Amino acid sequence: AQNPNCNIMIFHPTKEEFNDFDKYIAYMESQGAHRAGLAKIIPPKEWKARETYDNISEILIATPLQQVASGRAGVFTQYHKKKKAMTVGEYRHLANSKKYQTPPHQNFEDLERKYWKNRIYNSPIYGADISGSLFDENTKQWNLGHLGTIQDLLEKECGVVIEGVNTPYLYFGMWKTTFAWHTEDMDLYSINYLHLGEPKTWYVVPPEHGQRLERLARELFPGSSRGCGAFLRHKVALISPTVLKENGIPFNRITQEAGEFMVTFPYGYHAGFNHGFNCAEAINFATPRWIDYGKMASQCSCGEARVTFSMDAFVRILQPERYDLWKRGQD
Ligand SMILES: O=C(O)CNC(=O)C(=O)O
Ligand SMILES: [Mg+2]
Ligand code: NI
Ligand SMILES: [Zn+2]
Repeated sequence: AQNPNCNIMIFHPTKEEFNDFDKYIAYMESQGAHRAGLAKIIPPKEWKARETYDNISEILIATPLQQVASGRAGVFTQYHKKKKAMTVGEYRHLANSKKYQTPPHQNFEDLERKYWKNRIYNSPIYGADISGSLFDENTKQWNLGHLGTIQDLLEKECGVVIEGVNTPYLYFGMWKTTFAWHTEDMDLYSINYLHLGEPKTWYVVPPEHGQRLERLARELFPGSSRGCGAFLRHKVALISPTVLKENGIPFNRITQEAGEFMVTFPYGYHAGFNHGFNCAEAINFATPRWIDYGKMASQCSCGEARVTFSMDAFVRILQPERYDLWKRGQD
């Protein structure tokens, strides 16, 4: 069995290997990359996402989100308070302001220590989940707006034609902006490209050990767990690496820098934070190996999770027994 310790693997494809996206995902899995839940892919030196980032300031962040924490430094939830619209140029200036800027630090490890010590005492503002793309239309390799769609994959594997669409999302971050512990919708893969700016630190639990994280979360968030049998679908809970280690939960960590891709694998729980002003692009995708994870994905039916239109068909076809309850939680 390849990668039996479930280490995060880093790949350096050549320009020739960068042509066929599906083939390269299958290659990484042949080497055991999925066992970690997360892999890094460093593009060949010949590749670029677009020519420059000099002309992005007029993108609108319609609903910036202030991420307010509750709890203790290593075990907390966050809620998202909506703020007034602002442009990317306005948001960048805000991120660089004395109130929000990255503090002085020695290295990524010192910054990680400061994040976990101090995150709860501040409320950073995140431009998340903005439909759009920063890949040039002429970028033919690993262009996250030109991937094969999940509806086409389901149709190819299972023969059923379904409605829905699959488009990318932009994320504008600042110091301490935080992504809570989650797997993807329907336990899909994700791919994330860090277009510019400061790094993103990731934490990940191997898919084969995801239920260990779920059991700890039920212990640590006991009211939330009574409210919903899949409350991590709400994407609000944080647990630090120190708490994970104290409770014996297997995990790994890695820092993504600008110009790098990350892939999350089906049922790979992940969480993390941004180091300073940055912009990432991400999208969900599927492969044939995903189908069995999709069929077994947990679902929130309490009303909190609310998701896109396009997830309807996935539940309806893959999980018909669960469909009626889940759809009620969507309405
Ligand atoms: O970058 C973020 O805030 C969160 N991204 C992801 O969870 C992802 O790409 O799967
Ligand atoms: Mg612009
Ligand atoms: Ni994710
Ligand atoms: Zn729920």
